[PDB]
Amino acid sequence: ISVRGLAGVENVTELKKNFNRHLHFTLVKDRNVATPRDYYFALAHTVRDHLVGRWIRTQQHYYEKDPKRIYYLSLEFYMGRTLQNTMVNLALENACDEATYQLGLDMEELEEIEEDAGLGNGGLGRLAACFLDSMATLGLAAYGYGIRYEFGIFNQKICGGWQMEEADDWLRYGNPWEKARPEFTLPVHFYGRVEHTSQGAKWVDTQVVLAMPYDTPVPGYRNNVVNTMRLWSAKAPNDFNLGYIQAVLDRNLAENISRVLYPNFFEGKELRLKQEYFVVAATLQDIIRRFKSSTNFDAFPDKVAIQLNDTHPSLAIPELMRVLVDLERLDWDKAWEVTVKTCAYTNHTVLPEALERWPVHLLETLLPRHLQIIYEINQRFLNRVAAAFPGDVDRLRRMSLVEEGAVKRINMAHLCIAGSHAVNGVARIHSEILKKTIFKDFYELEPHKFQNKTNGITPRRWLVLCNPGLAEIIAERIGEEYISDLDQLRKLLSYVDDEAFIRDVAKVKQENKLKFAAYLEREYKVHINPNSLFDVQVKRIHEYKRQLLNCLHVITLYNRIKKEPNKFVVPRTVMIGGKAAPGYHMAKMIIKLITAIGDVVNHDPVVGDRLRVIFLENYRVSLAEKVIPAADLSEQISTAGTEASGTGNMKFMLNGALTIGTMDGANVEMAEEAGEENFFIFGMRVEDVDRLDQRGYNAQEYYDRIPELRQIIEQLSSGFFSPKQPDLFKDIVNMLMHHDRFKVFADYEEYVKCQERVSALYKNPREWTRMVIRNIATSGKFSSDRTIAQYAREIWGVEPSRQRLPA
Amino acid sequence: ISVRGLAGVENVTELKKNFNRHLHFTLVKDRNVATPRDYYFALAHTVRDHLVGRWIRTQQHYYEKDPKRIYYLSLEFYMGRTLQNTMVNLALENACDEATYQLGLDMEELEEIEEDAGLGNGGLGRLAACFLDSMATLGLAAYGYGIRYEFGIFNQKICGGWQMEEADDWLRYGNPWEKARPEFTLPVHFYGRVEHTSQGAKWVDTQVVLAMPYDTPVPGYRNNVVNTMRLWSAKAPNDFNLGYIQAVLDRNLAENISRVLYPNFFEGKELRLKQEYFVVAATLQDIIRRFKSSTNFDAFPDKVAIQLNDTHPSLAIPELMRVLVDLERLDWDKAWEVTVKTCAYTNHTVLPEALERWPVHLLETLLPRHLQIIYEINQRFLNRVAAAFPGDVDRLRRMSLVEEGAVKRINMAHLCIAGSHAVNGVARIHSEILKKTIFKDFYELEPHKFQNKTNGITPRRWLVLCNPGLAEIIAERIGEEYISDLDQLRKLLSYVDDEAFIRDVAKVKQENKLKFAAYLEREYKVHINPNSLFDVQVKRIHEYKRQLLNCLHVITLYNRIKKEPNKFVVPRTVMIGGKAAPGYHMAKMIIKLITAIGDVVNHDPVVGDRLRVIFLENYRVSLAEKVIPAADLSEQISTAGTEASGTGNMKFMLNGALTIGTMDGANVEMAEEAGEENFFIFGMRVEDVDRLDQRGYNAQEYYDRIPELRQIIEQLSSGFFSPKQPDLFKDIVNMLMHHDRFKVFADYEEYVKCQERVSALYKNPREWTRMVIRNIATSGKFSSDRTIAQYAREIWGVEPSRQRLPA
Ligand SMILES: OC[C@H]1CNC[C@@H](O)[C@@H]1O
Ligand SMILES: OC[C@H]1CNC[C@@H](O)[C@@H]1O
Repeated sequence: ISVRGLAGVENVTELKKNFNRHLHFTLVKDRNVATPRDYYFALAHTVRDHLVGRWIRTQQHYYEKDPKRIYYLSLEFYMGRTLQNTMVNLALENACDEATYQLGLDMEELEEIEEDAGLGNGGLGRLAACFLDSMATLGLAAYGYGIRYEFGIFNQKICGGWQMEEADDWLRYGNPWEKARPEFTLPVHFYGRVEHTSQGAKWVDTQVVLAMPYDTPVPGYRNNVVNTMRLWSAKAPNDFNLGYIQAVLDRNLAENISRVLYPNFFEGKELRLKQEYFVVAATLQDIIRRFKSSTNFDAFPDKVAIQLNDTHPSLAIPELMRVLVDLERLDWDKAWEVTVKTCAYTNHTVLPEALERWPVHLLETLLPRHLQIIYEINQRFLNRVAAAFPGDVDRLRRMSLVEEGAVKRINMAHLCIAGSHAVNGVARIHSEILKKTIFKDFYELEPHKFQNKTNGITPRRWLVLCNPGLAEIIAERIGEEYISDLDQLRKLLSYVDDEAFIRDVAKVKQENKLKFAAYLEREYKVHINPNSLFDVQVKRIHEYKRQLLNCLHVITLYNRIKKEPNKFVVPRTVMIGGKAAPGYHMAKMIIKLITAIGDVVNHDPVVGDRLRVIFLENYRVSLAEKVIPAADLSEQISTAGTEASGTGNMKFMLNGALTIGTMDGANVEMAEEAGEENFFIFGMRVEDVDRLDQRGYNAQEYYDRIPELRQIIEQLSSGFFSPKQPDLFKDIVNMLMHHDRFKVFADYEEYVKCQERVSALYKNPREWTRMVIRNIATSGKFSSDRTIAQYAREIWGVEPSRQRLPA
Repeated sequence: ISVRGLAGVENVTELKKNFNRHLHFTLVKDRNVATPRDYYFALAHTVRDHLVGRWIRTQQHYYEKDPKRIYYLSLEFYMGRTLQNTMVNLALENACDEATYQLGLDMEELEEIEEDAGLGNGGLGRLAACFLDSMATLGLAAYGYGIRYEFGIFNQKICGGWQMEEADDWLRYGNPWEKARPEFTLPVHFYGRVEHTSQGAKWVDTQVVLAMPYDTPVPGYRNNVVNTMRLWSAKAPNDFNLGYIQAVLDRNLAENISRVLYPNFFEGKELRLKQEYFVVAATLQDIIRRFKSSTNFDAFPDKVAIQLNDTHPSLAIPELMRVLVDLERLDWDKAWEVTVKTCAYTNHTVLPEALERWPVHLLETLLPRHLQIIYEINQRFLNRVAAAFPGDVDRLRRMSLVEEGAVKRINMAHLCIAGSHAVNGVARIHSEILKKTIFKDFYELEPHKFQNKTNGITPRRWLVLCNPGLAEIIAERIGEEYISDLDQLRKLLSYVDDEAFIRDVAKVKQENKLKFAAYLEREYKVHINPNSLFDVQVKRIHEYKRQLLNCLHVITLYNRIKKEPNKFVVPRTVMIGGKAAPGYHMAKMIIKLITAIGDVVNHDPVVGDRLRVIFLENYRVSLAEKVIPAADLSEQISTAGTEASGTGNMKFMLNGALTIGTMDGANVEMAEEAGEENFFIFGMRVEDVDRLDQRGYNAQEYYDRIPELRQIIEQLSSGFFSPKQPDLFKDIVNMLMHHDRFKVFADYEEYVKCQERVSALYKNPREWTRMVIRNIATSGKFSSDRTIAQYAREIWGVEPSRQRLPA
């Protein structure tokens, strides 16, 4: 039927009978009482059965071959739905489609019933998810380790234009993909004290929390490789607190560790630290167990790589030291050599308020042995700084893992650099910034540590799965090899003047837009013109992402329409979506502003259907898979030097949207690949930002010289968008005028003018589409298969493989 | 192979391949890594598959036939293990035995891995479990409704002779028998306030807790009937408490409702009341839902029977009134007529401190509408008392549902009597006591309400399952019909002089004793002589059960041995087991005393192996199934008038033990059935107890006149059994001498002398066994099939059926 595999008579028949088996025996239902949910679950279990044989054989294969194992430690895995992805990677999609059709069911309908696994906040968690997909596809013996949160990222409800948070009870109906492994429960220790004795230190009088693993299969693309994601759940020991009733009820305290994912500004809360240690301690025991079945720890770095995703699992470094020194009785220097060689660290931001700095008094109480080890690491590290740069006393204080001040803190990023053989940023510009500024001192001491690994996205989920129409028209011309080798899309360059292809690309986009326009009316009763330019900015709500700069453009368009109503303008649907962190007042104000503009714009009779402002509620992976293929314009407009990479940008590029963006994060490499003529770049570069900070940013200057901007500010201040509460947006205006760290006004003019260029191109469908083809054609670099191949070869010391395991 | 069904070639082959299917696909295991637990789970799932077809067909059958539905409401269901019971009732035991043997596995070994479902304390909960079995066996459309406690009755550990409690984390490895039904979640309301309006009262500003059902199958004996036990689990709503993190963590508060089973003295704790209302509110919604699919509530009592097991679900009465009056808008008198006709109440004790009396101020806050309804019930009920007995002012205060005093209380038993068309005791003597004393006033007002339903036990679990050896030798002579018609055991009377049978009965007992003797050494490293008389008292530790009277006999034997060491005595193993409630100090002291006697007796060289005292740790259903078939002597020695029925007594009778007991509870009917000559009855009758209370019980009198008793007390006081802590047992001595409500000393002489009679009979194996045959032969009355047949006909108005549903 498509790129979605074969629907063989033997297979369809077999799928139908296993479906019916599961509905009967597994769900305990008859057809007369079954709901669409029961049908979803029956399909899920049928597809799951096809995984297990390969899953068992994969893990047996690693035991025999004993390859180097890669452990990817993250506190976030933003997986989304699993059903379709599993079908795609197993080549079962057409077969299941046929089998369900023959049972009289719509598969697409059943797919919508699946809950997102939302065990992440955004980019970091989605990166981990793409990475797992790519690692299985490239045949690496890799394991994702994290926490099985019982509540993922909150569901966002918009009420009166305000964000409301709702617990994401994703496990309510059960999770068919996971397998509880209560038999492999491990203990994790907290609190206690350190005893020194005849042969070394001993950590005693600890409280024990049990870590229970749950295993989820991670299938590679059509290679019969199925890797494991292991997520730990907190359980109280059976003698815990052991009137009687309270002791039993107080078990909840220990089990709170895995209850909820922390939303995205660093807050030093005890439960977060407990989560961080919990994942690290249980994971390392598992790592070591598996190594001992392979004791000379000299070979440890030959058999084990540990990748620290951000500083969240940074306690892996002193935990590994603790185990090697205190328990295995290795000498400090050998243990340290092993530790540095096995660990690598990925930095994910340059925003200072995101840097993890734990108060010493917290670590003192919770992890007293780990504090001692950290002090010792610091001492020996600073002795090395001192010898390399004698007399440089300020370097010593800058490089210290211990920050003095009001409260003493441990800098977890400094810990990670010292205890890892590799440190990488997530895009070229970001990795350069790391070496030039934030970690300049560390780079000078150990230049060899510092690398770049530009982020990527998986072409399975982010093309084949969410945009089958585009996947198919591409397959027609160049075949199917590109799915696991996205560089082949370059071959599409020879079709940029092909009138048939141009027509098809544009047709697929139109179908996508019509499909999404329908979804909006069906699920949210909101009306949109599907012939308008779909202008979309979807990502977390943050001041650095400048949803506010978008808001200023939108208002400019509205004000230009009201000034010259009978003048022609390219019609646009501007869609903005994303969650604000619960405590982030300003982000919550931006959402209210967006809806408030919509309230005015969407009901102005003069505007007509020429301009529409829609806030996309409850943005998440499943919604991303719907809007991204429908987008014409991708808004990637962070202040230059603030967005480490971005990954949403790459998803839009692959799906036929043109990009308006600053020279920030991966936008730089994206524009470099496609050619700048095929991108809408505007605004300050990093160097212009630095220049502005030196002179001093004065927002008033822009307000004074730009009349169109002045009008918008006065509209906001006077209550134009808030008639009942005239001063509603005083906080926003005040920040823009006096306290704007992200220089919204400084890029306003170039942004508005660049937007005019976008609109002019959209008037010429043929030339828009040819530029689109030029973007899709050069998106190959941004496959996570490329990213992971680079980690494997340049960091982990292993060779990827496209070789299939026997079915 | 036995009474355990056919092992057909077709069936064995099919069981083996489904076993392997489940191990592979369901457990995700290979044979090389599988533990015995995995094998247990693979067998459990294979057997479970055979239930579901019949389960679905049973429930479909009830929907079509629309019979009267029986709802059995209990806060306790003491189910034990399910695997063997399911095999037995499905006739799959020999087939699975063969199939597992051929896979190279020992089924008995796998059976021991299953955790007890310990969702009850003792007799009340086990009664509910036997009742469910019998109701399915008799083809009644019956449902067990309760709470899915995540922690059942605590595991008892004995440490230094002291009881320690350990959380019973029974769900740790999962429960293959249950099916979550998240789709049938119902809301339950707490707190709030009552508004009065134009058309009646309205309960508003409530907090909502969700009730999520879990369904467990209940198979009848070989009739293809599979009924449902539905257990509610508490879930927080998704907007609950909705900084953000705390709101999510505080969800635990609502979910604490179903966290833990309260152990067995009435404590008026809020969480217990919440549990009581939670089960009642969710259950009644389900009851009504199912009735509306059958609105004229006149027919409600024709289609619905609700059995209140004790006063724990007594809130069903005002809850049903609330729904009918406030929501369905029926007039008070019609609603009340419906309520009385649908509800029936079973009383389970005469001990005053066990009676549930809830403080008004608690109900005021938690259930304000229900309080109003209760006051109205009381008012109308007392108007009826006043008219029937004019001027009798003390009757009015005695009969009131509202008790005045320090705190105002609601008497839940008075509520149950007023709102039910039937009230029953659980044995003839108990039901007579109810009418003569505790509820005399109520019986005088409404004599027709009061009935008796003598308890019973299921012959499936308590003969076939736990004593296959005895089941088989019985089947040889009289066939298999007795399993579902236990009255047929009378036919064994014609074998009392049969030398072959006598030999077989005695052989089975010896095998049972040797089997248990081995278990003791294997699992607890304790040594016993299997040729000794197995003297066993197993049940909850309470002063009324008089484990202390047993302790006095044991010490008497020891002291008689030490006085005349070279004199011959019948060797005995005295085994005592049972849990003490966590707050019950005296019960905890009795356990310590038992172990303390063992400490002295078991290591006295002079005693030899003539006397042994063993405390049976962690008594529960699975342990009951092991010790009961091994017992020679059943100790049923409560003070006359305190044990409402007992059910352990009946289990021992069925399994070839002789009974030493008082004329209490069901002992009276047991001795009546077998003939008193075939029982060892001793001690005061109820009337002798009354006589002693009138004169005043003086323990000193017995101490003064009985030298052997004086010696024991002085041994206890001086520290004979506690050399390090001489005064350890001062509390026990003091209670016996001055504060003994249960007249231990008053029965001492007759008990010791009666025990001598037991020992004399044990010296004559042939005559012991002939008396044993006489007991087994007349145990038929005590089948729960008989009990349930009586409820069905005399209370619920339905006819039992032995007719098989199609396979
Ligand atoms: O590296 C993944 C993401 C982490 N947060 C900042 C983003 O720029 C980045 O793409
Ligand atoms: O009715 C079941 C049991 C309840 N508790 C007291 C016992 O005598 C009785 O058998």
